[PDB]
Amino acid sequence: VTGSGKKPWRQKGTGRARSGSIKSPIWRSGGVTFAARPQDHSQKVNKKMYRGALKSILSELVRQDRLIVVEKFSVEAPKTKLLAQKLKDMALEDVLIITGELDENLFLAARNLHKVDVRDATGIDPVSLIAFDKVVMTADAVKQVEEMLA
Amino acid sequence: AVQQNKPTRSKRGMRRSHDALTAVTSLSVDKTSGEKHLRHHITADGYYRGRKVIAK
Amino acid sequence: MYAVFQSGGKQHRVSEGQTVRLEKLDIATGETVEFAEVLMIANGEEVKIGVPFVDGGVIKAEVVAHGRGEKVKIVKFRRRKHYRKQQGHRQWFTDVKITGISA
Amino acid sequence: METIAKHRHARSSAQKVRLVADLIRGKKVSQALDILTYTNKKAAVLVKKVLESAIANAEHNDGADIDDLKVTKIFVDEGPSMKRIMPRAKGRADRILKRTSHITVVVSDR
Amino acid sequence: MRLNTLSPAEGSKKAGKRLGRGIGSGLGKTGGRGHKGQKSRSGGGVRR
Amino acid sequence: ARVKRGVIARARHKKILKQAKGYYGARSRVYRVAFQAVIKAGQYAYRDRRQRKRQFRQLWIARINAAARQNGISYSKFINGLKKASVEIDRKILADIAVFDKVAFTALVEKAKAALA
Amino acid sequence: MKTFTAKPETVKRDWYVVDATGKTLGRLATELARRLRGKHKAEYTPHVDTGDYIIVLNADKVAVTGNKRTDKVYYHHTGHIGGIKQATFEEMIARRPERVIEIAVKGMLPKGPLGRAMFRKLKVYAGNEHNHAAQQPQVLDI
RNA sequence: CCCGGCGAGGGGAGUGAAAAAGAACCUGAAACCGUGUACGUACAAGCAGUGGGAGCACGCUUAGGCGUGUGACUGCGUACC
RNA sequence: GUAACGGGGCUAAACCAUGCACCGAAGCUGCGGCAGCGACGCUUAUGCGUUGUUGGGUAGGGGAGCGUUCUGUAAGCCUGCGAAGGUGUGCUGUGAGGCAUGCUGGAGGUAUCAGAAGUGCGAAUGCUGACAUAAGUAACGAUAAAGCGGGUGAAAAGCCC
Repeated sequence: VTGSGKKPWRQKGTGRARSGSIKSPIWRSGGVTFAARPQDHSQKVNKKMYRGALKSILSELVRQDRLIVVEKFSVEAPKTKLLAQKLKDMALEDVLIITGELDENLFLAARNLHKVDVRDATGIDPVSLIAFDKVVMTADAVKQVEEMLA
Repeated sequence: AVQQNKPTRSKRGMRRSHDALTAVTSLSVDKTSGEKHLRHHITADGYYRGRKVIAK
Repeated sequence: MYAVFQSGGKQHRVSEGQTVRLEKLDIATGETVEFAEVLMIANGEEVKIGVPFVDGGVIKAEVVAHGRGEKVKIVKFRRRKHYRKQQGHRQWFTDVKITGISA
Repeated sequence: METIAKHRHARSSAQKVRLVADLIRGKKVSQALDILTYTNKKAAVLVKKVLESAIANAEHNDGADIDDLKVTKIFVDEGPSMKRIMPRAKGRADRILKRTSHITVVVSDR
Repeated sequence: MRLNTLSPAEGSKKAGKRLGRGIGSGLGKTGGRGHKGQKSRSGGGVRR
Repeated sequence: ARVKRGVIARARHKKILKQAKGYYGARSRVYRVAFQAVIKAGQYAYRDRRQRKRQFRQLWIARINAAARQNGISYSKFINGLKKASVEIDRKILADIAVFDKVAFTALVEKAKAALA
Repeated sequence: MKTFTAKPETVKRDWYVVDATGKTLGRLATELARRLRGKHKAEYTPHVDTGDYIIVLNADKVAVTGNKRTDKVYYHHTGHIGGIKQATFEEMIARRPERVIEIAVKGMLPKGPLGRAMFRKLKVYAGNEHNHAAQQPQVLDI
């Protein structure tokens, strides 16, 4: 609150309120006493702890049998209707696509698909990985996620 | 003076109830006209025992 | 004939055909109530008896409703100490209906 | 058969209408109208135009015949009040509240 | 989906006092600071 | 997060003011007085859980007294007589024969009077 | 279980006549007061006033007994003049005789509302000038 | 189309899914004042509440001792922060 | 203004001496519910049965739960085939709370579980609005007052003539 430090004042002890300030938060409206500050809650993240939750969910993903792990899954082009027809052949729906090579013909695909997302395996995102119906995977990606967890 | 507290609404009603407008004990119409009356006064057209009043 | 029997730590008078309430029983609606702990039966005239739980007496009954009552509220409060607390309670009961009291 | 006339936003305090309004309440239309022509008060002319509009719409329109018509309700409600500051001595700056009325008349044969 | 099924370790979450919420609440008025004196009042005065 | 504040209290209010149905003036239409009334209410109701019982128990003594006094014994002598006579749990709410059909009650009184020392 | 309680309609009341010429003030007063509530009989209710309809036949010849008499002066201050004002018990029995017994039972009944409700069943009149032949009064000795 | 101050306001007839969306028009509390109904108030008394309760209207009382709302009378009884 | 038994009343209904009775508190106890935890029995990873001292409580600590705004699963799925909001009642839990439902309403809503917070007002002789209160009480501004006939007008003690 700006544009005045004035005290409305004219003493206290006259059958009324302190009338305290023209910038006070309590002054009907225009600024309140505990209104929000910028929040940045990110930490160090302890590496042995991080990698050890990812081992817990990576075992569970096998215990719930969701990792298909298609050998060299790819499309000819970054056209949504082709990638989507590939997944229909593979009889898959509403899936997390993991590229193993960050290849631009798969990375620029799939945008039109309602419940599909494409990410690279390098430091694979664990909040995404518990969502989605299946994990499409490549075997080259399964190799580089085990080395990040080694 | 002043007062102790804000007063109940039943109090406001009692104080104005006896001061309220009082009955006419029905009304009159004329013996002598198709004019309506006012009782034991004379109408705007003068009918009661004739003559004239209110030549306005 | 009107009669008295004991419901627990409290004693209860009842008549024939009279439906009465007492502190909750295990006994259910479809089961039999019978009371050997009758303290007197008031007969045709006043009885002169000493020893209660009269052996030559029973009240036989049956349950007609098992429920829980209305909600009473409990206030614990102290001015000047800023002390206010509340509890609820409903209390369980059983209705029995008395057909019994032998002649 | 029933007809409503209202005068909303009318120039009256409501306590002074209700004095007059309650008088001709339940009176039947013709006795009520006689009583009203010879009441001088500002309240009685305000009510007159609305009592007549009620009676007049019974003599026409969705109504038919008036001989068995009676004025079942005559009542008054809070209309929107306008607030003004009255200038006065030693720099006193008090409120005068300018009341209006919502006048509801109902006539029916019912 | 496996999402949304995670939880704290037993007893790990202390939660902390909010203060000032309700009056039949035990916590409320005063703050866990009692009557009068510098430590009931807003943050000021003496150096460490 | 702008939180509204007061959509939780609207319900606490409507609980108080519903309990405060039947009450005089401001108590049934102002939360502030309703709230006050409701709190005194439960102090009296929780008092009266125990107290109602003590209060009727006096009438219980007093109806037994008047039967007994008509039967030529005083109440305190009848209850000490009834105690000296053998066992019986009894109860003060028993004697419907105190107020009405008063031909009876005579056997308990003769028993007690006999047993007295 | 629940208790039974009285209702206004069931009350018997009946009319009792107290000869008072053999009696003395306070033993007449507290018995009358006992009966004027109904606490001699079974009430079994907190809220209905039962009692008898009570005639004192006379009470013009009521002794107060003993030396309390010559200092019994019935204190009041209705609103005027410096001083207490007074009347000896003897003026109060010899002239308008009702009042000695009247303000003797008055203080034996509780507070406001119940104490007015208990009182209005009693009559004394002046003394030995009763009109209560036709009801067939039930005699009562104290 | 009706009353009217050359006015205000509302109804009548017609529009719309809806005007119980009629123009200050979104759905709509609480204070606020007024209308409408039941029951109560002239043995009448102080935190206005609690404990007991005639009576009376309404629910076919599912007539089976009940629900609802109120209540003459009357034990007890000193607000909250 | 009794008003120094609490008051009435009492010259035994007193007091004293001796002794007996009764009533009288969440006490003391039985009944039915419940809180947390020790002893013991089944016998354990977690628990359940029996029994039990215990459970008035501020300052103040300590653990849990609830709603209000908001996030994620929720790119899915319910919805004019009746969503949010308003309100009276019943039912229901220790309470916070929850659920059912007639009236209303004409589009939005949603668990489970965890998490972020501008997180519940009733007080600040606190700030704003709508609007009460004393009250239909007080007010008619130097009393340079006013009358009566006609008239603009439905209407005039204040206007025009």
